[PDB]
Amino acid sequence: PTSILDIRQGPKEPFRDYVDRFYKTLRAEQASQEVKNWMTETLLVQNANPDCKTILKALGPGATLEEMMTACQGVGGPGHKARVL
Amino acid sequence: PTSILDIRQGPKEPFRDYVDRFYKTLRAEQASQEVKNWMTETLLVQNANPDCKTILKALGPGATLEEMMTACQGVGGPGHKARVL
Amino acid sequence: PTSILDIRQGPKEPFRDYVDRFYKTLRAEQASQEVKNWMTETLLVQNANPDCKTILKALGPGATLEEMMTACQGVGGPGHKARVL
Amino acid sequence: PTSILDIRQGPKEPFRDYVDRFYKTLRAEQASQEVKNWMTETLLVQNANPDCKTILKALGPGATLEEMMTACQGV
Repeated sequence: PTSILDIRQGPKEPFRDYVDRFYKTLRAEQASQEVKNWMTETLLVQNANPDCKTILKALGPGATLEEMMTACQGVGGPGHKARVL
Repeated sequence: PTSILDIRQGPKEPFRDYVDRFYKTLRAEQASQEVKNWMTETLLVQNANPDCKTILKALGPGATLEEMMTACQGVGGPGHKARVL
Repeated sequence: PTSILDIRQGPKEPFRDYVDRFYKTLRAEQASQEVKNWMTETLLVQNANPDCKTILKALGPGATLEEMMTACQGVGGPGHKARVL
Repeated sequence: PTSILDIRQGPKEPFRDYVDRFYKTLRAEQASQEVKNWMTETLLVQNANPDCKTILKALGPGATLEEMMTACQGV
């Protein structure tokens, strides 16, 4: 039985794909709505890989899922590689 | 800055010592009471070491903290620690 | 008193750090050279975290440690640490 | 292809039953006999439940399989 806690973004996994896995598992998770809100607002960010997590934290609290997906969409892409270093 | 999510029982760490570290961080975590309750239900078990995690899950639901402490207490048995300042 | 069998990559532990812990324990393990060879061939992969393990297995046989680190790292990338005392 | 590394004695599992499961997986494990031998000397003890592991460690090196089974047998 796979726990939501076991869903962690892979080292080079696109954020969008991690989000799909996370929400698939979340839909199966036995937890109150309040806990699921904590899972989508906090756990999703905490279990992101170091590349995406840094980006997400800088967005600050209250970012929508859409905003998080926009923010990490470019990770591993040429724009991302080019901007550092 | 340490997240409750990152408090994980070391391979040779006495369960009671891990529980103390877990609750120390939990008290500092900024989450609702309902979320913290879920953390003691689920996250505390998830973050136990392999030797102990299997044992805890086999207890079934609703084990008291001392029953968990007892199930995973090692050289043992029950030990008592002074308060720290 | 850790065994090599106790060395497992944490869910957020950089693979490089895990490899360092693994080889530190390996150098102290009392096993034949053949068994230690097996430990770096198989045990190192088996005790990687689930997301990294899947990636490492998919590499096929004979990957170098460098190849394994690259595979379980993000965009940037290699990190660098001072030698310990 | 379950790994021998994942065969662990349950908290209420009779040691003899765990031994049976261990050796069934071991026969399927692809490793040299010397590695398999290290697995029976070390991994079998490492993956026993905590009380049994404590008992087996106290037995010291070189115990026969039947010594181990007597040591961890239930009542």
